[PDB]
Amino acid sequence: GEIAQALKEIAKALKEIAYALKEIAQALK
Amino acid sequence: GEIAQALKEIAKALKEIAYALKEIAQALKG
Amino acid sequence: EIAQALKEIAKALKEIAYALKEIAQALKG
Amino acid sequence: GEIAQALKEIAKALKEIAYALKEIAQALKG
Amino acid sequence: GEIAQALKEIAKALKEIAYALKEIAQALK
Repeated sequence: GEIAQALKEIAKALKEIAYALKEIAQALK
Repeated sequence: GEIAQALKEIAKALKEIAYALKEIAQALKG
Repeated sequence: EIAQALKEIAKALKEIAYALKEIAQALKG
Repeated sequence: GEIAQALKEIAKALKEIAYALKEIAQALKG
Repeated sequence: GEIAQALKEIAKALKEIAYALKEIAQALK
């Protein structure tokens, strides 16, 4: 239902956050 | 209901955090 | 308890999103 | 100026993250 | 289960954001 849908969007968001942070780490290194 | 709504707003917040962090990465790379 | 917790976490994350947008602006710049 | 702003916003962000994490810890213990 | 999992990954994400921002502050100083 609506909880499962919410959690799918949270998973998507978190994948992009992980990627963004990898690029920030690279820049700083 | 309340849990579904809370989690939808958390998803929205996290998408804006993803965007913010992509702009920070770009800024730091020049 | 979990409904309340999740509402506070949503609020917190909206403030964090705003803070990070201002940090991005400063760093651009 | 830009460096002062960056540092002020980083301090704010870190305080909100500390609070967020306290709520997550409590939720998971609940 | 799925809400607990989501919250664990959000906690991880936020710890990495905190670390990234501390390194940015240090760089700027």
